Amino acid sequence: PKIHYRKDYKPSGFIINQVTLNINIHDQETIVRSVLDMDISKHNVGEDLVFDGVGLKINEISINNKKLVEGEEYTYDNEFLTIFSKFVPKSKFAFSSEVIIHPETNYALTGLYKSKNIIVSQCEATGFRRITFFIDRPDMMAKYDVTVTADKEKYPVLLSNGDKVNEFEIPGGRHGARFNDPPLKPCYLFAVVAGDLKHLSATYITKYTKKKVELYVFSEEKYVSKLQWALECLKKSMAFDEDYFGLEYDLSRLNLVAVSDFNVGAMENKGLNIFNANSLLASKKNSIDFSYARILTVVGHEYFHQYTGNRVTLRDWFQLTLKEGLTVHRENLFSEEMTKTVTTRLSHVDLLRSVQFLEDSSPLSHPIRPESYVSMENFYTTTVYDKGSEVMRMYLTILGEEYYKKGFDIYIKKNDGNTATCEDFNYAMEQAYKMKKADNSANLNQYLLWFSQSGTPHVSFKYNYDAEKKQYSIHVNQYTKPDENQKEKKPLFIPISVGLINPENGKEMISQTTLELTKESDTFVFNNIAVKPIPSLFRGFSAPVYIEDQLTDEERILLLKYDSDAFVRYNSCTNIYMKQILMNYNEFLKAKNEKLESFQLTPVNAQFIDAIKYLLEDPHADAGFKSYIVSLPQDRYIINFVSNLDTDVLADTKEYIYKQIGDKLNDVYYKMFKSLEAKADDLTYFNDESHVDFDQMNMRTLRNTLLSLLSKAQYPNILNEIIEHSKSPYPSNWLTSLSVSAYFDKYFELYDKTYKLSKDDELLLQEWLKTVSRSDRKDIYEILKKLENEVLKDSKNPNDIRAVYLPFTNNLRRFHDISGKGYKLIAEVITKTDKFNPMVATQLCEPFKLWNKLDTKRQELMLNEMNTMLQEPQISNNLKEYLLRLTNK
Ligand SMILES: CC(C)(O)C(=O)N[C@@H](C(=O)NO)c1ccc(-c2cc(F)c(F)c(F)c2)cc1
Ligand SMILES: [Mg+2]
Ligand SMILES: [Mg+2]
Ligand SMILES: [Mg+2]
Ligand SMILES: [Mg+2]
Ligand SMILES: [Mg+2]
Ligand SMILES: [Zn+2]
Repeated sequence: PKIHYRKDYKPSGFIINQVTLNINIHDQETIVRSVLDMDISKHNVGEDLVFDGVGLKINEISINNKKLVEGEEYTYDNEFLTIFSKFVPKSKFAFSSEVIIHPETNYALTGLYKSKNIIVSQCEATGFRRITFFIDRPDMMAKYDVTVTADKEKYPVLLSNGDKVNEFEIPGGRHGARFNDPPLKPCYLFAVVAGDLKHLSATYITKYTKKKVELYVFSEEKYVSKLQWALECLKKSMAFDEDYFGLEYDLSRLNLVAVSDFNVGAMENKGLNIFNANSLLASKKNSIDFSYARILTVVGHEYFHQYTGNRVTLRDWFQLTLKEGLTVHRENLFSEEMTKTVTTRLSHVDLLRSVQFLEDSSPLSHPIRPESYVSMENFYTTTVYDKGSEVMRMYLTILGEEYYKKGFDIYIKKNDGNTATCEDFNYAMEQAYKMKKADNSANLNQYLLWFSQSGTPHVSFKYNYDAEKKQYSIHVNQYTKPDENQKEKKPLFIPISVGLINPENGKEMISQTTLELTKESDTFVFNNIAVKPIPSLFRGFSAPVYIEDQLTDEERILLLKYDSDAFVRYNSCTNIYMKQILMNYNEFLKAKNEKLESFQLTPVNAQFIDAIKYLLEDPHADAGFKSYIVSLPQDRYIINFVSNLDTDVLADTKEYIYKQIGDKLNDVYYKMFKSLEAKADDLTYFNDESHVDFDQMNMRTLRNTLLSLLSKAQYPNILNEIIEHSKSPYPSNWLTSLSVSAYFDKYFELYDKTYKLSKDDELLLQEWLKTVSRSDRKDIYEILKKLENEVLKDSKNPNDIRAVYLPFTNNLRRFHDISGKGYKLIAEVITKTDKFNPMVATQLCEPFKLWNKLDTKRQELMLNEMNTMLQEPQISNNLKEYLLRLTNK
């Protein structure tokens, strides 16, 4: 297995200037003819001409219209086409080929494939070589002239990149369309779509050049009524890039296409963005509330790539975070501005500190710019995306909005139309840094360590107040644990957004301040501080670190009630919960280990419970924020703080804490559940697919969170409310009614009721599957077998497989059954899926990422299943390399 190394980058000895394709789709095969107009580069040293080409059936290959002969002049091993150098011209030449591929049976969903009745491509990262021969790497920029032909009745809509410059009829009921795309692009941005697509369209007029842009959103005919929100989101995305960054769309048309079978969320092919249907299609009758934020962020994300990824592209794949981290950051700015809810930023932090922090303390830990790879299909990680986004966001925190925008424009103007590297972005930010500091000696050299250093920094604090001097000191320390990528970890440039809260009146004591920690430790002193403050640390979550605030629970309660920053309030609550969890966990663990017949548990802090009540009863407080404060931290956040975590003991710990708080607040919860109904479930705009109210959706989140707490608590007669909830028109509500009925004898009645409501919409049925999968049922293993036999069957749709199994793996008590039967079940699914879709098989490995953090018995059980999977003779390259890294083999 070849290992590619970042330091080994070298430009190709060849140039591809023009790609001319004819893609002829037939019933049993697709014929791809390609002419490459090529040249010899200045780096050429007379090497063989080697093309990437995977799984291609060669009809012929030619150079300058002379047919080449296998064996004497070229070899092909189903991976690399080698033309021996004595037959390679020494000046401009044409290479041509005709190959046969088979999209109908391409169940790995890479290259050219068939999703239901739509022919569709997915070429990032190295999938273009599955369509035709190429030097398949993003620095090989070329012009593209693409003709597609197909049966007209089956495939009336034909799409590719660029302008449609001809449409024509063909004998035998066929037709063709020619697309010319003159701007240079890398081959991973090529795309083609053919199908019986229906659409919605609009015209957007750009802000400055006043150019008309045609916007088209496409789906199969059955779901065309679910396209309107995506179209609205596209218009919003275009306006945000104009308003915040001054950036306008450059092309005459932008197409968005939904397909049912897709490995990820969506893909930014130039002018032809292709989406998992679950990230483009929604309607209020057939989608849960989460769909609306998902579509907004994914449409936005693919649109923002037109600059950060498409117009400025990548020199090589080790620069992936340059487009993905930066585009996620742009997506998050956009989403925060559109939703106008503090929970948007909180949701991103919550994902980072659970899923990404787990990755970064796992054997899979890597920097956002790795040093090596074997499989590109495994490279697309929450580290590269979400830690990358936080590294991109930290520049905005350091520079402020005005100077950030200045540096960003420098990046765009200098690199537009070219490949780029992470250093090009740091350089642009550094220019803005020198301007902000008014110091041409200032630099961001240390900042580059965010790209090369793996692991999560730990930042800890000590404080001093001198009441006579009115002098306050914050002593800060940073530490990153050594790992397999760096034995010695260097201090990073850590920006710490801080406030100082006056504990007597809750007011700010200083102006906005961002401490620049550049050493292993530093002391920040503040004069004229009239009273001892409570510090508000890492406001907005200003660096991707473990925060150790060294605050008392009394101080954290004051921040939770009175601080101005949503994250610090949320984090103070998180930290209070974590202290309680660790304490009760150890108490339960000791009672288990010592086989005690009686023992004590330390109760939940009464003043903390009072503060939760205070915030819940505040009419002016935010409903989304309220739903966070009544929820314990995620299990995958908790596990970063416990060695040899016994999942049963943790489940007992959470159960005790939830019961402690509910024993005091359940009447409050019930009162709010009833009083929130009017606004949360208001039907005024139910039939307006353009009207989306994120505050109202957060009210439903709060109601459904409270109903869950009350149902688990067996609150008197709460089953009455569950049954009435099941009659709500909103799928978020009636699906919640299914999950919370798990604790009652009506569960299977609601199972059948909600199945009937879901089964005729493909995406709604997948949401139903997820709801069943995560149901807190003692008979969940029997229920999953029922799902397999009656609904899932042998579907190869990744959305179906992921819906049935991934939510269940988050069932702390049942997935981690001490028998190991949950580990066995998911391992069987991974191996089955690996036969046809290695990338999705590796996604299904997610539960195993924490294997070496569990108690020694569960470590052994997980390791056995992972070694069993590794022994499968037919294991894919993707899955083998992933499990070898994960098991430290
Ligand atoms: C899940 C998330 C982050 O929401 C998302 O959808 N991310 C997008 C994105 O980055 N869009 O811009 C994306 C697009 C394509 C791939 C990909 C697909 C393949 F078939 C490959 F073989 C491969 F190597 C990579 C991976 C992620
Ligand atoms: Mg083949
Ligand atoms: Mg505008
Ligand atoms: Mg996102
Ligand atoms: Mg289906
Ligand atoms: Mg290792
Ligand atoms: Zn992306």
